[PDB]
Order: sequence, then C-alpha cells, then structure tokens
Amino acid sequence: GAHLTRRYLWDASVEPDPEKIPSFPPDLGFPERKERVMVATQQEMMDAQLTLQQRDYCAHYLIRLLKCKRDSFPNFLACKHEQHDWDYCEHLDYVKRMKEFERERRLLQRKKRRALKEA
Amino acid sequence: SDAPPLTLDGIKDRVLYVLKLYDKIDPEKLSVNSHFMKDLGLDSLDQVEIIMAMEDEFGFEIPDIDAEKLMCPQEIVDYIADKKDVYE
Amino acid sequence: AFCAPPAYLTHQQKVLRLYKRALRHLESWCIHRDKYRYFACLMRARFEEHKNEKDMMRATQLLREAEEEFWQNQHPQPYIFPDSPGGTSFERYECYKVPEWCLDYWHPSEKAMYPDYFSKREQWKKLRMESWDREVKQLQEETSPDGIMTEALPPARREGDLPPLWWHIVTRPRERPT
Amino acid sequence: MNIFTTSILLIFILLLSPILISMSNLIKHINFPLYTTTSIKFSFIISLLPLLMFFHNNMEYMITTWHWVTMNSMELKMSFKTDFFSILFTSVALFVTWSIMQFSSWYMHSDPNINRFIKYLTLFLITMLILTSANNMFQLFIGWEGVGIMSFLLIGWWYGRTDANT
Amino acid sequence: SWDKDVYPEPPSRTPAPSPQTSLPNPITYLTKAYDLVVDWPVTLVREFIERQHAKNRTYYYHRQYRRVPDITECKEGDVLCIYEAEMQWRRDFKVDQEIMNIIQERLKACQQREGENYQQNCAKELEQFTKVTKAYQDRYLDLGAYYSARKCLAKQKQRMLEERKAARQE
Amino acid sequence: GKMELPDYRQWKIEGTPLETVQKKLAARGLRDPWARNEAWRYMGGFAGNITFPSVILKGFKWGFAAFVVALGAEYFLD
Amino acid sequence: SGYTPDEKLRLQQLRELRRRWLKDQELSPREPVLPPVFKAYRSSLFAVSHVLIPMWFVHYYVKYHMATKPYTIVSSKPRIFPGDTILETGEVIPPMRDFPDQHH
Amino acid sequence: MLCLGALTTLFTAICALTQNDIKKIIAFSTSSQLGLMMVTLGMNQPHLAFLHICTHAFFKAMLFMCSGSIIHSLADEQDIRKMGNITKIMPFTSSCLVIGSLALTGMPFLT
Amino acid sequence: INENDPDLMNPIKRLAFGSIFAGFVISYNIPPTSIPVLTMPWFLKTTALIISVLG
Amino acid sequence: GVHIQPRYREFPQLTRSQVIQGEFLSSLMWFWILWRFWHDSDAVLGHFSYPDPSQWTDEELGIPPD
Amino acid sequence: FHMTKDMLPGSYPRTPEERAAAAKKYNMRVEDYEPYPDDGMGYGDYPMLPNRSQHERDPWYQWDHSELRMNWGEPIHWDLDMYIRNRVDTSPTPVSWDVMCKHLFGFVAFMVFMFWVGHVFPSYQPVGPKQYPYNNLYLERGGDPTKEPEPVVHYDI
Amino acid sequence: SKYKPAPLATLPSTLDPAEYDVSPETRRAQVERLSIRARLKREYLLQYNDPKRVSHIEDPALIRWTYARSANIYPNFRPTPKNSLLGAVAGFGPLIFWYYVFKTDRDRKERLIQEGKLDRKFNISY
Ligand SMILES: CCCCCCCCCCCCO[C@@H]1O[C@H](CO)[C@@H](O[C@H]2O[C@H](CO)[C@@H](O)[C@H](O)[C@H]2O)[C@H](O)[C@H]1O
Ligand SMILES: CCCCCCCCCCCCO[C@@H]1O[C@H](CO)[C@@H](O[C@H]2O[C@H](CO)[C@@H](O)[C@H](O)[C@H]2O)[C@H](O)[C@H]1O
Ligand SMILES: *C(=O)CCCCCCCCCCCCC
Repeated sequence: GAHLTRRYLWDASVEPDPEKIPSFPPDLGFPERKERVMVATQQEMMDAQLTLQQRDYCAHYLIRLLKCKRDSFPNFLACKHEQHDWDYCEHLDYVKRMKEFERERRLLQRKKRRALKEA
Repeated sequence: SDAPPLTLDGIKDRVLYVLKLYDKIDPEKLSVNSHFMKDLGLDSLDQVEIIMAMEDEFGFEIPDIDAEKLMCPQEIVDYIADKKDVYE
Repeated sequence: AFCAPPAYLTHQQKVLRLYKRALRHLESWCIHRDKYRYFACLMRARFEEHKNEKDMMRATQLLREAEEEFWQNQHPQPYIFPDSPGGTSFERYECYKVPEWCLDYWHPSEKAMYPDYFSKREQWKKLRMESWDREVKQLQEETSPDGIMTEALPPARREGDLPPLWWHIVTRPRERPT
Repeated sequence: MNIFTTSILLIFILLLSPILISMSNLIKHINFPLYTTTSIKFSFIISLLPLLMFFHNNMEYMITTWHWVTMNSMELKMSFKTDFFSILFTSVALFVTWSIMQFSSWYMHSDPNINRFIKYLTLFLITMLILTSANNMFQLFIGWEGVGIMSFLLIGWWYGRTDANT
Repeated sequence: SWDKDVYPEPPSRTPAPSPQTSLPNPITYLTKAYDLVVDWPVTLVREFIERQHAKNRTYYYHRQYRRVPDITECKEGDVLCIYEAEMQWRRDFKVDQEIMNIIQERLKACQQREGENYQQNCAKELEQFTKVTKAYQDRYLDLGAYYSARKCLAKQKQRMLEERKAARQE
Repeated sequence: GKMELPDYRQWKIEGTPLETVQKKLAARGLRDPWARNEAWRYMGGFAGNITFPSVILKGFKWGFAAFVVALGAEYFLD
Repeated sequence: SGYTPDEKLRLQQLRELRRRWLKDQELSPREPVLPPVFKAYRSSLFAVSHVLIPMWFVHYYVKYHMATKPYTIVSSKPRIFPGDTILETGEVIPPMRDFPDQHH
Repeated sequence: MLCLGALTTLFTAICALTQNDIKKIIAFSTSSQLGLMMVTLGMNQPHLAFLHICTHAFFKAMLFMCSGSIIHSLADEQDIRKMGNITKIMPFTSSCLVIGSLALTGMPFLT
Repeated sequence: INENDPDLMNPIKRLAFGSIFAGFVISYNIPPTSIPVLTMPWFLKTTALIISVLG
Repeated sequence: GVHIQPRYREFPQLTRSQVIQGEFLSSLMWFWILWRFWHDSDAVLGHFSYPDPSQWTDEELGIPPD
Repeated sequence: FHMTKDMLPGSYPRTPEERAAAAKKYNMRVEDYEPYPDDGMGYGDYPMLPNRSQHERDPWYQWDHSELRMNWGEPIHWDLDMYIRNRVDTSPTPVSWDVMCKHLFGFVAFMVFMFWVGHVFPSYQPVGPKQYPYNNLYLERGGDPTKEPEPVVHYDI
Repeated sequence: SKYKPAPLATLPSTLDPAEYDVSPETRRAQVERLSIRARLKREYLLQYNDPKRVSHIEDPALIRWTYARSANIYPNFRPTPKNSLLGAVAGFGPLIFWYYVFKTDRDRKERLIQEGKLDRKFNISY
C-alpha cells in the first residue's frame, strides 16, 4: 500500500512501526475512553471449544454460527446469515485496528510538528 | 493398443504412399524395386529426407548406419518388417 | 542396430548425419508443420550452395564450421521418438524379453500345455544342431589373409546351408514380447 | 464411539483383503483388478460415515488398538489420531484412489503383471493412511518409509529400463 | 472394567440435541441400522461366550512379595544378602516404570479430552507428571546400563551430602 | 480386415497455409517437395481454426441456458 | 551406399528364417491345453462377505476388548452452547448476554 | 517455511514454462502447488494449507488421468510437439482437461 | 484413437465432478478455523483473478 | 469398448456418447460458475467496504490539537 | 582356473617389451595402451582408459554387455562401476559446465540476497495489532490462576 | 559462443579436432582398432551361438578388472611421501577432528550439569 512506500523511500519517523502500536498513552486525546466490551464469558468460550485464536471480541457471534451449524445439519447451507454476522463483526474489529494505525500515524505527525516549533 | 498390427502389404502401401507425395518422384514410374539413385535420379541429400519421412509415417527412428543402405522402397519395407516383427 | 559401423566415417557420411540432425532439431524449434517446412527448405539450400565444393580441405572446413554452428543453435530438449535412445518408452519392454533358452527348464506339466509349440521347437533345435559344424567351417574358410577384419558376416553360399551365426538373430525375442 | 471406531478400523481391514487374496490361490480365479477397485470403492463409502459424524459434532478421537512393546517408561502402542486432518484426507484419498485403480485397469490392460501393479497401488494406499492417521511418530515413520519403498517399486516398474531404475 | 481411581475419567456432558432443520439426520438412521444389523448379533455371541465362562470359572491371584532387608543393611561382600536386596530393588524399579506409564497415560488422555482447552484444564495432570518425573529422575537418572541398588544408594548419598552442605551454609 | 488408404491424388496444398509457405519460398527460388505429404493435417475434418475462446467457452451455451431455467425456478418457488 | 550384394543375400536368408520362426510362435486352436445370479446381487453378496462379516469381528473387538480398557478410545469433548440441555445431569446452560444487535 | 515455499513455487513454475513432456509439465505443476502449500504453512495458516491438499488432489489427479488418456491413444507419445487438435478428436478428454486447468488456475467457484 | 471405454470415462467423470463441486461442499462443512481477513482494497481482493487472467 | 475402426489421414468418426458426455460436463462447469457468481458475487468482488483512513476526522481518532 | 599369471594384471611395465606384452594382455594396440603413472598406488600395468561414462557409448550398437554398453573382451575402465549408466554421466551438455555453474549459483545467490531485502522491508497492512480479552487470555494460555496477571486493557477508539 | 569442455561435461565428437583428421597414420590406427574389435566379436559370437554350450561365457576382461581392483593392489603399492601424508591425514584426520567436537561438546554439557544450568525437565530415558 501507500503506507509502505512512505515508511521506506521517504521519512519513517512520521510512519508507525507496525509492532510498536499503540506507542502513545491510550487516554491521550480521549477524556473518558471506554474499555472494550466482551459479550461472551470465559466459560462460554471454553464450553464451545473455541480455539484461542477464535477467542477474540467477536466470539459471541462465532458461538451462534457454531450452534446453528450443529442444529442445521445435514443442511450445511442454512447458516448463511450467522456466517455473515460473524464476518461483519470481524470486519468492524479489523476497521478498529485500522483506526489505531491511523491514530498513531497522526500522533507521530503531531509529535514531529510540535517538536519543530520547540527548537 | 487400439492400433492394428502392421502387415507386409500394409507397410508396402504406406511406403509407396509417402513416396507418391514427393514432388521429385513421378508416381507412374515408381515401383517397389525402383532404386532411388539410379532409376529415380535422386541424390544422397534426398535419401535423407525419404528416410526422415518414413520415420514420421511409422513413428519410429531408423539409425543412420542402417538408413544409409535403404536405396529402394522394398529395402524400406523389409527394414520396417524386421524391426516390428512382421512376418505375413 | 542391425549393421555394424565401419572403422571411420567417410566425409559424405559425416555431412549427411549433420543434415539429419540439423533438420530434426529445426523441427523441434518450429513445432508447427508449415513453419518447419519453410525452414526445412531454407536449410537444404544451405547444404546445396556448397554441394559441389571440390577443394576437400575447404569442404572439411565447411563441415567444422557447421558443426560448431549446430552446437550453438542446438535445441536443449530435442524431440526423441518414444522407442529411441533417450525416449520415454526406450527399453520399456526389456523386462518382458525372456530368452528362448528359458524353456529348456520348463516342467513337463508346463510343456504339456503347449504340445504343438514344443514339437516345432524340437525341429528348430534339430536344425540348429545340424548346421553348426558347417557354419563354423565357412567362417574359418572365408577368413581373409591380411588381418584387416570387420563385423560383417557372410551369407550361406551353398544349398541347404544356413548363414553363419543365425540363431541369436533369428530366434531373438519380439519387440513387443507379451 | 463404537460406530465411529468400527468405521475407522474397518477401512484398514477392507484395504488389506486384496493383499490377503494375493497370497492365496484365489487370485487367479477372480478378476483381481475389479475386486480391488470394489474394495477401495466400498472403503471410500465406509469412510464417509466418520466424515459425516465429524461434520456434525466435530468430535476428535485418540484410538489405541494394540500394545506393541514397553521400553521401561515408554509404551509403544498402535494408535490412531482420528481428527479433522485424518478424517478428511482418508475420504479424499480413497475417492481419488478409486478413480486411479479403475483407470489402471484400462491403462495397464496389456501389462502381463497387472495383478502385481494393482497390489502395489493398494499397498501404497495402506502406507499413506498409516501415515496420515498415526497418533505417534514411530507409527508415522512406518507410513513415511512405507510410501517411499512403494514409490520406489512403482517408479521402477519397467525394471529393464535403466532410466527407470535411476 | 478398570479402577476409576487409578484411571480417572470426567463425567460426560452431552447436549440435548435440538435439531432445527427438517431434513433427516443420516447418522441417526445409520446408527439404528448399525445397532440392529451389527451390534445386536455381536452381543448375542458375547453373551453366549460369557455364559460358557461362568460354567468353568477359575481364578488367579496377584503375587505378594514380603519386604526383605534393603541394600543399606547388607554387609559389603555378603552376596546372599546383597542378592535378595538387589532383586527387591529390581522389582521396585520395574514397578516405578509402570507408575510413570500410568501418569503419562493420564496426561495423554486428558490432553485429547480437553482439546482446545488443554492448556488450562490439564494443569493437575501436567503438574503430577512434573512432580512424578522429578522424583523419578532423582532415583534413577544417570545410573547407566548396570543400574542397581548399590548405585542408586551411592547416587542418593551424593545428593544428600550436597543438600546438607547447601543447608549448612544457610 | 485390410485397411484401405485414401486416394493420394486428393492431398493438394491449395487453400491451406502450406500454400502461403510455397509463395514465400518461390520468392527466393525454392519450393517444398514434401508439402503434399503434410496437406492432410490442414484439410478435411482438420480444416478450420480453433480459437482459445472456443475451447474455454465449450458448453457455455447450454450452461447458460440451464442457468436461466434454474433461475426461473428460484424466482417462482419463492 | 546401399547393401553390398553379400549383405543383400544374408539379410534375405535371415529374413526367411526369422519369418518362419515368428510364424512358429503362433498357438494352435487347442493350445493352451488347460485341464478342466443377477447384477446388484453381486453387489449384495460382496457386501455381506466384505462388510457385514468383518464388521461383526471389528465391532466385537472394539466393544469387548478396547472399550473395556482405560483410555483406549478417548474423544474430545462435545461443544456445549448457551441454551443447551445436558442429558447426563439435566442442567440448562444460561443464555448469553445482549450485544446489542447490529446491521450491515 | 515461507521463503522455502516461495522459492519452490517460483523455481518450478519457471521450469514448467518450456517443458515439452506433458507429464513433466504436470509434475512441475505439482512442485509449484506444494511450494504454495509451504508458503501457506509459513504464514501460520495450517488449515488453509491442508484445505489445499484436499482440493489439489482432485484436479491434479484428473489432469494426469486426461494426459494418460492422450498418451495411450497416441501410441505412448508424451511430447506436446506431436499432439495438437485434441479438442476436436478427443472431445471428452479435452473437456475434462480444460476443466482441470481452470480449477488449477483459480477459476472462480471451482474446487 | 478410442476414448470410449467405461473404465476410462467413468473414473475421469467422477473426478471432474470433484473438480467442480468438491471445494464448495468441503468449504461449507468444515468447522470455522482461522479468522480470515475479508477487509482489503479492491486490488488485493481481486489480485488472484487479475494475475491469473493476465497470465 | 465399441471397436472404432482406425483411420488414415482423415478425421475419425466420433461416437455420440463421447461427444454428449464431453458436452454435458463442460455445460455443468458453466452452469455452476454462473449460478454461483449470481448468488455469491461478493466472494469474488468482496463484500465489506474498505474504509478510507484519510477521511477519518481528528475527533474520531482522538487527536488533540497541536 | 583359466587365468595364468601372464593373463592377469601385473606390475608397472618398465621396458618397451613389457609394454608390448601388457598391451597384448588387455586386447589393445601398443600405441593405444598406457598405464597409470608409477605412483605406487596399486594400479600396476592396468590400462589408463579415457574418463567417459557409458552414457557416451553408441546407444544403437548391439553391445555384448548390453546394459554396460561394452563388448566382450575389451578392457574395462578402472572406475567402470562409477561410470555405469545408473551413476555418473560425463556426456557433453548443450551449455558449458562453467556457464551452468555460474547461472545456477548466480540465481541462488540473487534469491538468497533478496529474501534478506524482503526481510528488512516487509509487506504489511496499515492495521494495528489484534486484541484479545481477559488480560490477553491469560488464563486460557496457561497462566497460573493464583498469581494475579498484569492488567491489559483495550479501548474502543 | 564456443563450448568449453569440463571433466564432467566432455567435448562432443563433432567438435573434436581429432575426428576430422584423415591422415593415413590415423586411418591405419582406426582400421587396426576395428580389426581387434571384429576378432573379439567373432570369438564371442562363436561361443554365444554354439549349440553345445552348457554354461555361461567366461569373461577374461571382467576377471582382470576385478583382480586389478583387489589382489593386485598391495603388491603394486609403494610408500611415497604423497601416499604416507595422504594415509595419515585421511586415516587419522577425521578421528582427531571428531574427538574435539564430541569432547568439547560433552565437557560443556557436564559443566552445566554440575552447576545446575542444564534444563533436564522431562528427560527420564537414556
Ligand atoms: C442444472 C444443470 C444443468 C446441466 C446442463 C447440462 C446440459 C447438457 C447439454 C448436452 C449437450 C448435448 O448437445 C450437444 O450440443 C453440442 C453443441 O455444443 C453439439 O455439438 C456440435 O456443435 C458444437 C457447437 O456448440 C461444436 O462445438 C461440436 O463440434 C458439434 O458437434 C452436439 O452435437 C450435441 O450433442
Ligand atoms: C586409518 C588407519 C591409518 C593407517 C596408517 C596411516 C599412516 C600411514 C603413514 C605411515 C608412514 C610411515 O611410512 C613408511 O614409509 C616408508 C618409506 O619407505 C616405508 O618404507 C618402505 O621402504 C623402506 C626402505 O626405505 C623399507 O625398509 C620398508 O620396510 C618399506 O615399507 C615404510 O614401510 C612405511 O612405514
Ligand atoms: C500495500 O498494500 C502492500 C500489499 C502488497 C501488494 C502486492 C501487489 C499485488 C497486485 C495487485 C493487482 C493490481 C490491479 C490494479
């Protein structure tokens, strides 16, 4: 993407380091930032036998998809809606991760701006 | 597999067939015993192409040491018959 | 495969072998028959322009330069007929080419399943045994005085004589044995 | 877990019967290539049941059929890992092999040793299923080396050809 | 059967089932056919066999070995006493091997049973395997092909003397 | 039986790509004496052209025909 | 050049013998002298011998020699979802929370 | 695994572009698809690499079957330079050959 | 040329069906495993189709 | 096995079966491709919209003013 | 036995009459015959034949030893078993040995060098790290239940 | 252009200058070589086709080759500075190298065990 040809072939101080995210304190810019909410209990994910990769903030939608698949058997085409719900939740989660990358890119821009004024 | 076995008359027909499609030979004066050099007036370079056309026709190679001696259509027919164990 | 090679190749033999190789590697490059026919005729014209070279020393030099040219324009992976040396079916049936002397060990219960085949086989064995002494004598008689020798064998000159050393040629396994 | 376990074990039994028949005098009174294709065909059909029960409940199994030898504090047991990877590979491999074995009847019709060719393909399939269902590395190494030997024998099938043996 | 205390198994917890679709479940019908064609005749054959067994009921006993003096109580060069003590130690060493096998068997069964939860729900079996492995290493590690009660004792005394030295410095 | 070969007089390079090759050779004073030996590959049932779309789109017509009939069912069962 | 007149003669004599040897390889009508039900039924009878009978033996071994020994058949646990009922006990799993719903 | 797979998937794709034996082209196709399985394993996607084993088994076996169908009919000829026009003279084998090639190349909704 | 034997046509036909439908049937029956990334620019989503067609 | 007769230098005679079976499977491939692409086009063209990062307001991202 | 000492390999030939007797022993011409250098490595008078594999013998000739592509009676190369057609091939190649070695190791070196480049300039998407609940699944990953973890808190952005 | 021969990729005959030499000295050698081959071929074939042969054909060339590569080796060995240096290096060289690999590695492993920093966690079989 464009982000790669900026970090290389250009300056990098204003571009995020993909492993060093979030670099800045979480409250910076958010007054009462709300903690992310998790619908599914630890017991529910354990009982549904979700893999640790699958035990993220969308596990509640995964649990209904698995539940529907077991009930709808042998009709394996009957879970289209639940699959869509799980996919969409994972899509929003992915955008959330895109926001964090953009947030750091802008904060590093601000750091470079306000550092120039200081000296 | 699905191909029929070769026959002495079948080989002869296809050997003369290939030669009848060679513009440097008049079909009418061609017989099984027509010597390529003497009777038909072809040089040695021509005889190389006649053998090369025979290999393509039957899908198998004739080594150079054996090909250089095949100077009439009956020699070619005999050679193919002995290679492929044709006997009648 | 049927004729033994000579001590050396004459200049004509070497030229005609290069001609066959050159066309065959051209065919591998061209693939399409119309394209191959076009370049096959162009190739023959190059061998013709020097056909009547009477210098010899120039003819030998022309052979050198063509062979050097062939090696550079060689197809890396030329077409090979399936049954030819290097072909995919080469020696594919050798595991099925059982020699005839194996039948001498067949059990009588095995031989009893082909009573007619093993009667004819006896006639061929009787024919072989009677002819051997004459065959040996003919080769001894026809040895040249000067040591120069070749692998070519003589025919049977007299009547009722079989050509010397015929058994391994006549009775060899079929190309497609089974 | 009795029907599931029986199905996994029955697949191996069905694939051994062509091998067993080869050792008897019965092989020359039957159409062996046809018999072996049917054994594999049925074995694929049987393999569809454990495939269905897994697609339903997604339950995974560790099955031990035989205790081979104990080396002090190490027990070697013939045991089977019947999980997602093993159940689905068995059904796919048996289906493909069913096509290959039927095709071999037409393709190798002229080979005088068609029966041995069919037998070798069956042995390869058995060693490949040992390889993909093994629960321990030693059992896996049996299948790992088994397919190597069967591929060697099948690559060099026309053994009078120098290039095949190379 | 077997001892549920030696080879513990958690109780099963199988759901309802609660099918939604109207299609028939092929596994359900195949199991009913299987339970009739296959399971039922096999049970009759087994019940016949068990009936024959009860008419010829014989018994066998687990052998009991009384303890003999340990190698610690044998005078050196006393081959009669060393022999009995050494034979006792070989019997115990063998039984230790099977205790290791039981603990590994529990560990393997629990991992399979727990599946994706094994990293959390196998803590007790993994800790017992860790403890019982430590104890095994202390008794038997590095004795060599000629392991024996005398070498085991020498290995223990070497460890005890080091433990004592470390404690004394404390 | 005994295979009967087609009459050899029919293999004529007129209208085939081999005629184009004969034109090019005739410019420089050459001709191909074997051109009729190849003529069977270019005439008869082997005459024509095989375009890559025709190989890929084999069966597209009835595949698309069946597609709308099946689509007609779904817009009626619902 | 072509065959010498001697090479021509030899190949003719071998050709006569070889073609006679090859003719001799043919079998007579009596050779080899060997000493002396609908479809789907054939599919049925194969099933009984090569599915039913082995399945009786395999089921017997699995039921009475493997299922009677500890840890020989170990399954992973079935998935339990919110709202199920467990047959062994009868307990009902509490439902999940509310998210609340969302729309694509 | 990622870099080993990627090197194999490219190296054996280059080799296949100029091969003339029909069985050698399909062989190098296999090594190139195995390289892609190794790349998938290097990305920490074990279940995707396994799902490619199962799908690959179908169209690759068909490709070999269809070439064996052609090799058998053309008298054990494996060189593609002596084939041609198989789409018309062997309609069934050609149709399955094209189906298999479209599945290999990622034609949508095939295996 | 003869491609009419049932021992040739039926085995190939069985694998032609697998080469059309097997992927779909397997994909919708296997349990969910790795979470796929279904958010990306259009040129990353259609990269496989574009380079295949270009080839 | 139908015993097709061999042919010399001419296009052979094709049986109805090999033509119909070859044509049926090709048609089945194209029915499936069209039927699936009609119902699951997003699987090829993508389903969820890809957001444009630059058009996210500083208020969404919690960027304090300089 | 048939092999007398005069028919078997011997010591290095020291005189031109011994060279001639050795050549006759091995069915060679005196001008063609030559032994290995006198190094005391055990070759004796065995002929030093050219180092060509049997791949280069005429594959159309009808050799007496068919697979070996040798005729009966002709001297056998010292390393025949290394040069059989199942083993080492010395036959001419369309490309020079030096050119193949340069291209092969040129290709390998280039790809290895430039995997390293791809390592220090990786490809990634403009996305933040994946987030997991419950202190990053501390209990599920096997963490000790007794000891309290270090809290890991994720926010809504 | 030009082809450069190597020991494992030899010169083709067609590119060999000695294949195009027609001097009567060479042609006499080539004819002499064929006479040897032809006489050997005749002797072989007379044995091969003889209908009274009951056993395989003895092969004196093969016996010489196997003899040359076994019994004839030691009588024709001469200790030279090159033999002696090669024998000592090949015979003892690898032995000394591998001694230091195993000795160095095993010394370190023992060093860690004495002072407790070798992680023997589940190792109970050896
Ligand atoms: C819901 C699933 C739907 C599955 C659909 C299955 C449809 C089956 C259709 C079978 C078609 C058989 O019909 C077949 O049509 C083709 C047209 O291609 C004809 O074929 C003819 O015309 C075509 C042009 O299309 C030429 O390429 C071909 O060489 C020629 O023979 C066949 O002679 C006829 O037999
Ligand atoms: C892996 C096993 C290792 C095997 C041994 C490897 C080391 C080999 C090198 C040994 C070096 C000594 O090599 C020595 O060389 C001299 C050189 O003349 C030989 O000497 C030889 O000629 C002298 C005359 O000068 C004779 O007296 C002697 O009997 C004869 O052998 C010795 O016999 C040999 O022992
Ligand atoms: C930036 O997003 C890095 C991702 C890697 C890009 C590799 C090239 C993919 C080719 C896409 C086809 C373009 C069609 C317009």
